[PDB]
Amino acid sequence: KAFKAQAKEAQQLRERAYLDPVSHLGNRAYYMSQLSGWLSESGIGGVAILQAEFIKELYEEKGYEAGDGMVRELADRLKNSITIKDISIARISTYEFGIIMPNMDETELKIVAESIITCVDDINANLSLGVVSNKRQSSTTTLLSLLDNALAKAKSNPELNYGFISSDKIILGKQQWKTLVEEAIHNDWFTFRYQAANSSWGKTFHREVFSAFEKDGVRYTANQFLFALEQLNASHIFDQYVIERVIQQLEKGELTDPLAINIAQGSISQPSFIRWISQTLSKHLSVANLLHFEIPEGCFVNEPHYTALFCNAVRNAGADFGVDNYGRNFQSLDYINEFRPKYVKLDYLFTHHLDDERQKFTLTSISRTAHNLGITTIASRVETQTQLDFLSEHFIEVFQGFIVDKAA
Ligand SMILES: [Mg+2]
Repeated sequence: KAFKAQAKEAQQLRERAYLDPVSHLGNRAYYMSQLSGWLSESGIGGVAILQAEFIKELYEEKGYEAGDGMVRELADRLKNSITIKDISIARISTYEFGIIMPNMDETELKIVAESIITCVDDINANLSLGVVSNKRQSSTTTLLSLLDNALAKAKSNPELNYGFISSDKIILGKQQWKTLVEEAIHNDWFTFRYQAANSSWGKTFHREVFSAFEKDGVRYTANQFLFALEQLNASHIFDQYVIERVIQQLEKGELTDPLAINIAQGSISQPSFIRWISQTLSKHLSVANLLHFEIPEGCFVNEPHYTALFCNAVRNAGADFGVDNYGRNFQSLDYINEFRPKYVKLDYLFTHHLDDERQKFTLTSISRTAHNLGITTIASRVETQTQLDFLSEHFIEVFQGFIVDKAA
């Protein structure tokens, strides 16, 4: 099949496999997959369960038309009223909704809770809302238990609008992360890990860079502050420091493999950064061949102008780029044709928890779309050999994760 036929097939399968037809939100499996990936990777943020009792009544009293129409109306309201980065909005039941808000503190979660209540108020007992503030990585069983208690508390005392639970640890503000990151950038406190992405034979396609730094014997990883830098607009300050450092180790002459650097969405949106990247890569043209710039899919779909500027400047200096979280935005896959990325890193959603028939088709279709263009398909966070062999039957060619990090 040609691209447009293949891409449209991939977008159809992705919609039928992970989206609720009526609400057009994520379905039950989507919510289940999103929850497991966020909890196992960071678990920092908030999760909420909205029990739209008024939708339940319409289904039992007025029929499917009334309930369906109200589900769609509330779904569009939530989808438009809660614009939070990397948020997950899913319909986990006929009248229940699950929301995942990564990297959000209790004060921001409680604001979103009143916003979800305001959505229901605009669309005329009515609801029960349970909000859980999560600080550390835990099991999906433990978090779902906390949500179940958050709901119980909202019903136990309807003197409040929503039940709130926190588990457990006084966190850091956004400006506190900035001064903390700027200090690590000041003294070169940052440590770098290189996770290899290999083919089934062990051929290293590239190594994704992971950053961390220490203070007081406490270790902070990039995903603990990357959002605060973006929300403070200062994400370019960190991405420039990483690129500078990665160029040094490349100029030590030892690393023969390309290095993948994650570029923040808020970094490419800044014209100063795209200028800074073209000057840096011009004065380090020797090692640009070993530079892979991992662009999130959000930049291609929502900032295609700056991304085209960044991609053009990157490829005219000998470097290349790839798509990170490929397919995650549930939008058009056209940009694969217009940008022709060197690789696509499939999002966690389309690679894990493939328990249903249609999920596997979506993987093959979404992967063929890039494969049939000569674009290397990569699956990350691959933790098992049986997982690797399974993904290789669905047009995944490069693998990254625990199975690669255990070998030798
Ligand atoms: Mg990445």
